[PDB]
Amino acid sequence: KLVFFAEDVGSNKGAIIGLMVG
Amino acid sequence: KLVFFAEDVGSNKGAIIGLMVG
Amino acid sequence: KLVFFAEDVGSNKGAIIGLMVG
Amino acid sequence: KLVFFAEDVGSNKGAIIGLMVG
Amino acid sequence: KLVFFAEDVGSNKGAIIGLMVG
Amino acid sequence: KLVFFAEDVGSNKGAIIGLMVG
Repeated sequence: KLVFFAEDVGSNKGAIIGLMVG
Repeated sequence: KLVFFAEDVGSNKGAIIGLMVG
Repeated sequence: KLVFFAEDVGSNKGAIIGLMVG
Repeated sequence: KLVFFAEDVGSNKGAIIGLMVG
Repeated sequence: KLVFFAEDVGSNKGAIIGLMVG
Repeated sequence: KLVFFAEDVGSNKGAIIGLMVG
């Protein structure tokens, strides 16, 4: 019996912003 | 018995913004 | 018995915006 | 003068694949 | 004068794959 | 004069893979 599991690889759940200006 | 599992690869669930200006 | 499973690959569930201006 | 430009947003130029077997 | 420019946001130019087997 | 520039945000130019087997 052989099992391979991979999850959440190179995923974005947060926030990525180049820049922010008020 | 062989099992292969992959989930959530290079997916975006968050927020990606180039720039934000008020 | 052989099983292959792949889900949620290069999918967008969040929000992608080039730019935002008030 | 006001200029707004955006390009290549949420676009795929490469290759996306769920799985492959030889 | 006002200039806004954004490029290559959330874009894939490489290769994304869930899994592969020889 | 005002200039806003952003590039290559949340973009993939390399290779992302969940798993691979020989």
